[PDB]
Amino acid sequence: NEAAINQAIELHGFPQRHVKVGKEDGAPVRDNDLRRVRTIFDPRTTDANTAYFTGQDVDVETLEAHNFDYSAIHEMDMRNLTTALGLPLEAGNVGADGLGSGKPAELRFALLK
Amino acid sequence: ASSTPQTNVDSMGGGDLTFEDLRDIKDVRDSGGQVAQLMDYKALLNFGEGCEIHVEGDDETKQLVDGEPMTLSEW
Repeated sequence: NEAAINQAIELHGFPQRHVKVGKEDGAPVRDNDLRRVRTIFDPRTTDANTAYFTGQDVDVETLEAHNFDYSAIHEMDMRNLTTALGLPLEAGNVGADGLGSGKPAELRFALLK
Repeated sequence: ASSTPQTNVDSMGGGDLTFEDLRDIKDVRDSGGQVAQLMDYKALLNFGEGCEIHVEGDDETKQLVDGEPMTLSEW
């Protein structure tokens, strides 16, 4: 699950640029044509305040960062692992509601002792 | 009254549990994970603080066990 989160953050945690070239039902664009467009929109040579001037038949689309709760998956994994190894959840740098105080806290720390 | 139970006790000869059922308990226990840890916590709550032996009138029991005085609690 840890490896899955890491791979998912790389693919889906960051937005990605999608440049779409040509008119819909228009003239087809070939690979050699896209190489010149790639040179113009290269994220390597782009700076934060670059501006783009185009005709109507260039679309600068974005693959958004797609939301998933990797924090919740980590908490679940850490809960499973800590409870399996018999440690309290707090040993795994993970908190939990209601369990941090009072007779709930007394019981879990008594169980550990 | 009487010196033997005169009420009957609801089992002989069968049709209560097999060696296969006994080994299922073993499998749950050795399989680890959350179920095993919870039932280990149950054992620790019931039995984990250890014990003390009390004999009433312990001082009266004073006897030489093997050339040394002991009470029954000491023994």
